[PDB]
Amino acid sequence: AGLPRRIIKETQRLLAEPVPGIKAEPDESNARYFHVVIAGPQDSPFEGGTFKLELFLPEEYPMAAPKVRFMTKIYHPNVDKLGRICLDILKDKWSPALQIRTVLLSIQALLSAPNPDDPLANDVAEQWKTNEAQAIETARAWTRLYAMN
Amino acid sequence: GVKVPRNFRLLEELEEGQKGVGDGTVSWGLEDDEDMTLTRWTGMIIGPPRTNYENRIYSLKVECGPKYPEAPPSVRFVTKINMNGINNSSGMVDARSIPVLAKWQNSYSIKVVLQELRRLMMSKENMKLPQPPEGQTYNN
Repeated sequence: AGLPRRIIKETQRLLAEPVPGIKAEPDESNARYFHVVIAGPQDSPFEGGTFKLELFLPEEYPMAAPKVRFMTKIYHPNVDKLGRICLDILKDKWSPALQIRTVLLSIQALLSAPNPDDPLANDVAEQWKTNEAQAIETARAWTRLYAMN
Repeated sequence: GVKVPRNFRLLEELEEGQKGVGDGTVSWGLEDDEDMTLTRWTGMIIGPPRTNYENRIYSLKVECGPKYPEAPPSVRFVTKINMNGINNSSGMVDARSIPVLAKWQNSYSIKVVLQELRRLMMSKENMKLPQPPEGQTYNN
């Protein structure tokens, strides 16, 4: 009557063996909805910050990709103004062989290595390409403003 | 019964709004493109032909609260309109007087609300109401 074994499995392993630097907790009403916090990675301009993300497992998971979005404002060429994440495995390259944990790891890695070279990078990419020092400082400024509480 | 959480539903509605639907006589989008809460939307309704609303663009504010879409959004006209169910001094849409809101289902959406209001503009009780001057808006 309930969730597929795979979802029970992934949920329970997430709470038993969390990814370092990532907290992931179930929603109180929806068993497919998770509230995630990702620590800014070591040596990134997001370091010291904590970033809220939400994750949803749609009906067709794992045939369908999990849905993920930042809910904390972040200055990054691959995360847009509404928190949407450009990550190939959330669209093009999703497959049932991948799992939730792979996604969270990929997102952490994206914060550690932003990609302003991506064709679909937002308008922040130009700044990252041409004045990387300033862009990194702006990312730190936004970490101070939005990601410290 | 798998419910899609509010924010992911609203992202779906954002994408549909950008793609547009039907003949484009209703449209919707975020009021502030930096609003991560996805709460405040702009609605547009083209007044339907052969009514006193015809050839007028109606702008609306649609607010999707914390319980959307289990609960209906709040809707107010910005453009002044005389129409049953719309407070004629403030533009507020009275949910109890508009069937899509009064009988809200979680399958409904901002699109559906705007389409319903446009359909109701063609109702016998509305289509001949004399209107305020074109382009006038409510305060606040």
